[PDB]
Amino acid sequence: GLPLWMGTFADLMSLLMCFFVLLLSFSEMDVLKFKQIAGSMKFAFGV
Amino acid sequence: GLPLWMGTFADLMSLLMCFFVLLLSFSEMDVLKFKQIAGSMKFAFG
Amino acid sequence: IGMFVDVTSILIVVGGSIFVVLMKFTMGQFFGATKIAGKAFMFKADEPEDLIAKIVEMADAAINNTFMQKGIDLLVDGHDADVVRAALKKDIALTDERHTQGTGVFRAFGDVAPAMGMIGTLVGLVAMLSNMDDPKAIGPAMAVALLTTLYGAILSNMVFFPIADKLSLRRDQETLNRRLIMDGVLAIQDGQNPRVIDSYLKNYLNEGKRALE
Amino acid sequence: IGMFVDVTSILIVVGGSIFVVLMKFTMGQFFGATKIAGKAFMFKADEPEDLIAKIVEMADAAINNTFMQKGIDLLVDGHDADVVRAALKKDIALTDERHTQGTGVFRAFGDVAPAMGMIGTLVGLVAMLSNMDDPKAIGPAMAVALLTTLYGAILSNMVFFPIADKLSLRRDQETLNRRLIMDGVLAIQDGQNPRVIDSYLKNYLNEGKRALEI
Amino acid sequence: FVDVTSILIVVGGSIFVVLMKFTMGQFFGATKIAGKAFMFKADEPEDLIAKIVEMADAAINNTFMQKGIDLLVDGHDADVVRAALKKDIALTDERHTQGTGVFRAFGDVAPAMGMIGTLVGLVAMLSNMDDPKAIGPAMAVALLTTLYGAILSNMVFFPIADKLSLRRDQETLNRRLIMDGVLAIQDGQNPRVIDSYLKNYLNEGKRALEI
Amino acid sequence: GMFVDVTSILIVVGGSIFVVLMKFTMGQFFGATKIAGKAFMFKADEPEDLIAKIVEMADAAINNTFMQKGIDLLVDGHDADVVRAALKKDIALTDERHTQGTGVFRAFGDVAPAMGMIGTLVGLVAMLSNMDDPKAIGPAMAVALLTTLYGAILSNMVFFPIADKLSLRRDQETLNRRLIMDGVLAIQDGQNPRVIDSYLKNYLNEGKRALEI
Amino acid sequence: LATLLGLIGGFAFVIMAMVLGDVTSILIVVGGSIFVVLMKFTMGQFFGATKIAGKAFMFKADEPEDLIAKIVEMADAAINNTFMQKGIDLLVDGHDADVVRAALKKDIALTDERHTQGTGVFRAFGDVAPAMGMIGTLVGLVAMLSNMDDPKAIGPAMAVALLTTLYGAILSNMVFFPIADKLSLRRDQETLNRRLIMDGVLAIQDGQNPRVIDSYLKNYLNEGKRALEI
Ligand code: NA
Ligand code: NA
Repeated sequence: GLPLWMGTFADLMSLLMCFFVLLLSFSEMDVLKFKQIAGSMKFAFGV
Repeated sequence: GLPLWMGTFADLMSLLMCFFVLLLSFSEMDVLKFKQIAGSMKFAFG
Repeated sequence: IGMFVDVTSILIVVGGSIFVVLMKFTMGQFFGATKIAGKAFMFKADEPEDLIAKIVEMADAAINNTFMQKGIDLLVDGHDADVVRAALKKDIALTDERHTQGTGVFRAFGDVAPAMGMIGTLVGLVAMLSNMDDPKAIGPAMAVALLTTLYGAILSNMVFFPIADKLSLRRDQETLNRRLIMDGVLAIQDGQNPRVIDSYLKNYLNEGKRALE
Repeated sequence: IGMFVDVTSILIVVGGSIFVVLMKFTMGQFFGATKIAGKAFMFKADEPEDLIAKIVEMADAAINNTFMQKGIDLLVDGHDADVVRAALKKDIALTDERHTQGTGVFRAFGDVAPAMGMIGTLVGLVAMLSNMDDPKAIGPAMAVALLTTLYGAILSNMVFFPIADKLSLRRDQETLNRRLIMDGVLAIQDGQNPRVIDSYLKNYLNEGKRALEI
Repeated sequence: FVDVTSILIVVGGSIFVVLMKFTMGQFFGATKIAGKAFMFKADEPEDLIAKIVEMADAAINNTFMQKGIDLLVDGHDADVVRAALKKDIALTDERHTQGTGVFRAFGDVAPAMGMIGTLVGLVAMLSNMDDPKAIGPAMAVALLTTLYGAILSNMVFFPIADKLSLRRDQETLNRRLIMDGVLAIQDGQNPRVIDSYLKNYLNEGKRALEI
Repeated sequence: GMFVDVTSILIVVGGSIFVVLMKFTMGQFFGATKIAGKAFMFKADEPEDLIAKIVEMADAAINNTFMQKGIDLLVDGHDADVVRAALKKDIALTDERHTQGTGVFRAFGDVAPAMGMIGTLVGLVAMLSNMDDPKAIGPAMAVALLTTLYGAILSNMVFFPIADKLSLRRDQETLNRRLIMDGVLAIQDGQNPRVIDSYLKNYLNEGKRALEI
Repeated sequence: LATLLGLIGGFAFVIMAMVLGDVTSILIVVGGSIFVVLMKFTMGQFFGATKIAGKAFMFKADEPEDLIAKIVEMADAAINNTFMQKGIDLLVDGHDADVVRAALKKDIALTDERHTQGTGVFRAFGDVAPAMGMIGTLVGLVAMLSNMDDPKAIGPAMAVALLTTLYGAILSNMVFFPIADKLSLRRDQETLNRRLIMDGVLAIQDGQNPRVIDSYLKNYLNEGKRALEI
């Protein structure tokens, strides 16, 4: 079976993700930052 | 042990956390809303 | 609100764990497990070395321990070997049974605590996400979720599982001590040499976890 | 209130759990398990100490428990000791197997509920992601996914598994009560005094789970 | 949602791993036994008991019962027919257990391939970030992989394995009842006592609830 | 570009290798690799072919290492005890070797997803710590995602299927060696070809092969 | 290829170590793990397990081939190894075969129990480390949320709390569990060596033929995990 602490790990991961959803609920998108992120991720994945 | 659905849940949850961190990396947060949220958290936690 | 969140989280975790466990064990069973845990935590087990010394002391002549007192009472009543051996084995099995049931009760608590933590986290997260436009509600919901997860983890890993492990360790120690008393009483009834039985009982001192030399 | 109620989510969880469980249990077996749970929850088992007093109460003379009712009925009809022993042991085995099957049904339900919660939260996440141009109004969309997961967790941990655990506890209480009546019924047929049986009837009263009480 | 590529990925990965575990002939046999357990119905024990009682009164549709009768007619002792029937029962039990194992293996391998497919889709999307508005919907199709695996791991493969195990238990009960009837027939025992003995098998390890 | 791929491969593969080398020595790992390579590029001898060969020698009285050992041991050792003991010893050696190889690959497949999770956590920590450098979060997400993907692929598509194939090869080799041992015993006892041919029929449809019939 | 595997394993361990090191985050994990572990094992038992692990990691076990060579040397005749010297002294002082067998079996069982206890202690540590890392992460999250002042600090501080969780994993899968596995391997190696020594001592005392006992020793060498190396 799974480790006994995997339930708490899923709990923590969900808690963190929902905190990030809350943070994004009042966020504002930036286009230049998005372009920089896209370029960096293209560089990272060898494209 | 624990049922494997818990492991699938944990993997999916960590995946979603990673992508949401990516989303918020290039997002700008409102400062007034952030101050309100911080005050609410501070009052809730003591 | 600040104390309301703590009260709600403690209620969720502890009340859910208690409700789930009481459907598995009777309230008398739960109180017996609590009593045996308190006994194993507030009392030190008798050293097998002192038991060996006392046993060879009475063997040379041929009593704070209750099992030893019962064995001596059985021996002094002129009973045959089979009856006394069966009675001592029955007492050993009874003690093993109580300790195993207490370990099971606290293990049940241990696996139920994180489930209640997960349930409270899901409740708090749903309340936060639905009430996004009300800042006064996202705070207490986040606090309830985080604190219920933290309380579940702390109770499962630092309270209930270590208590179950301590109960199992005390069960092993009590089983070893009672087996030592049984062997000493059987040797006294047989009337063997004190040195031979002393060596045979000292052979027990390297059994299991006692390998700390 | 309305944030914890969703028709589609509860539909997914309950329909999936029922559909998967019916792949192993017919509808009649499921209804028998539900009847078992209702009997075990709405009724309490007779006290074993109260059973012993009642058995010896009718011994010198020579009624609420149906098992002892059957026992005294066969005693009045005067069957042999073998017939009574076989009938009572068959009834005991039937009750034990029936309770075990009810426990298995509810354990299967509790095992399959959180898997359907995971499936429903995956569906909700897909629905949320197909409609997110910007991450602003995704709170109430994640609400329904976490709601399906919450339904699965609550049903598994606080409804189905406790019922399966209560059914195991009832079986142990029933088994002890069944054995006490069987031994008591045999004593009446033999013709023994009320006091001799009481010496050995209470020897194994604290058996298994009950060992913690003493 | 519906995506041919995602279901193809999940099915192909699960098939590849199972073909690493079992062989193609074993997989086909498991599919055949699952189809026979689904589209057909096992004979009720009551009908079997009635047929054996009728045969005892006079002294045939089930293949096991036909084999038992054919072994009984040609002057064969109890030991040989008992051994043959036990061998047939063991073979049927082994076939059903193997089918259960194949479908269980499919069940535990489906969600891993769902996760692998969704991760591959995520990497492919992150390596081609062009429009922000298409970042959200993208995981949808990627997540369509994982969901499928979960569904296949909880609504198809594991239910089929459980149905196969239930059919295995039912066939074991029916064949044991037929064997007991045959052993009673060769003994020439009275119809009423053997009827009672066979009805004593009605409250088996799963039928007690319906009583 | 290369840095993040090399870092993910480092984390996953190197962690798996380090843990397994802690478990198994390098020579044992190379033996397991040899066993897997032999089981992947060499079809197991068909049992029907073995039965045909056995009845061919039985009627009269190569191309198989166990058969060569059997004939060489029969041509000198007249007693059946030594030959049976040697054949059983070889069977047990092959079974143990295949079991050890399966254990090695199962250990690899168990440890890989742990390294994937560790890499995900490392990438998450880096991404959260920077959160303002575009050139720093691209590599971090690459590391996290690629560690998870590599762990899943290695555990579910490489190591576990290799262990399962090794188990299948162990079963096939055990059945073939049992058939050869039974044929050697029959040719020692001078049994009729027909009775042994019928006696190996239940040997044929054993376990996995029962589905084909 | 052995050098390549050793180098890649060492490099993975090194990069995980520099990821580990930072001082407080590991301190919480180790303190919680120690506190929970000491409810099952005393302080003396914990130090005994640590000593056993250190001995197994620093020192190397004697090769069974050298043991066979020494055994056959003494068998044909009629030692730095402690167990071999003890057996030689026991058989040369004058005793029955049963006494020597009992003493050697008692020592073998003692070593087996010691290594099993060490393995159990380190497996308990590996089981309890991730939970304590997670608890530290949750405490850090609570502190961060109750001291929430700057959005720019939401990211980094979060990464600090999650750091604790990472350490737990890095300690569970790469320190404690490998140590327990190495302890099990050392237990198997020492059990094989001591069984070989006992068989050789019995053969020398009983005056058995050197060839048959040598073949017996090879048969002993050709089993266990050692089968993969042949
Ligand atoms: Na992503
Ligand atoms: Na990931």
